[PDB]
Amino acid sequence: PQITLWKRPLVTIKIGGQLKEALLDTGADDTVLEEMNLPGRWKPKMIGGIGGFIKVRQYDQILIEICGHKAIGTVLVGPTPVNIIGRNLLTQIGCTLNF
Amino acid sequence: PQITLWKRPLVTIKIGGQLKEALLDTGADDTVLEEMNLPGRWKPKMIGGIGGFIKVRQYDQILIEICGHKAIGTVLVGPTPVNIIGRNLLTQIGCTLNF
Ligand SMILES: CC[C@H](C)CN(C[C@@H](O)[C@H](Cc1ccccc1)NC(=O)O[C@H]1CO[C@H]2OCC[C@H]21)S(=O)(=O)c1ccc([C@@H](C)O)cc1
Repeated sequence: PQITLWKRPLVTIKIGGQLKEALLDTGADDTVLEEMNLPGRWKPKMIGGIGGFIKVRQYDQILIEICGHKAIGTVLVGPTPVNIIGRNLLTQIGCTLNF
Repeated sequence: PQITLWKRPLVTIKIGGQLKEALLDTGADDTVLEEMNLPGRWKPKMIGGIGGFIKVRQYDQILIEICGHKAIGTVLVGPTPVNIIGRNLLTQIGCTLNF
């Protein structure tokens, strides 16, 4: 698929048995999702952007399906205002920028 | 060009006659550069990111060349963690996501 950028590049993802809308975000190294109560062990982390840092929980080897494309990797969970698919998973679905 | 995402999508930009490095950021509506001197008038603005809101200087109709492609548009200047090129200019250079 080709996604133009006139509007936010939001897509449906599937994670932890839930469907959600998330940004395909080339500016994010890693993936950050809204607060959700996933099972398993996690590690605390702090991640920073415009405005400062938020506290998140780092979960490893999480399965996530992005527009029907399967991926597995680290997902950070916390009080982000938007679900953010970062490069750690975008590479796994073969996503490129083109101009 | 086609840019893969196993590394940060950093490119050279020219703005105000000066070269800088910036991140192509599909998760950003707007283009935000770290503190710099730019000619012309500006307006105070607020913008929100993952960690809260910051005060920026809004420069409108600014010439900026991104990886050899010209844009003219709004550039916000303020305490962003890194220089980001957002959708307002990515659309101008014809950038799409593809997978
Ligand atoms: C430092 C480089 C970037 C700033 C990094 N960010 C990605 C970036 O796309 C964010 C996404 C975003 C965030 C909040 C609300 C909308 C969109 N957009 C953003 O701040 O855009 C500004 C400018 O335009 C406006 O529209 C949207 C907001 C305004 S991040 O989220 O802070 C981030 C930090 C660390 C990690 C670790 C896990 O890797 C992962 C992500």
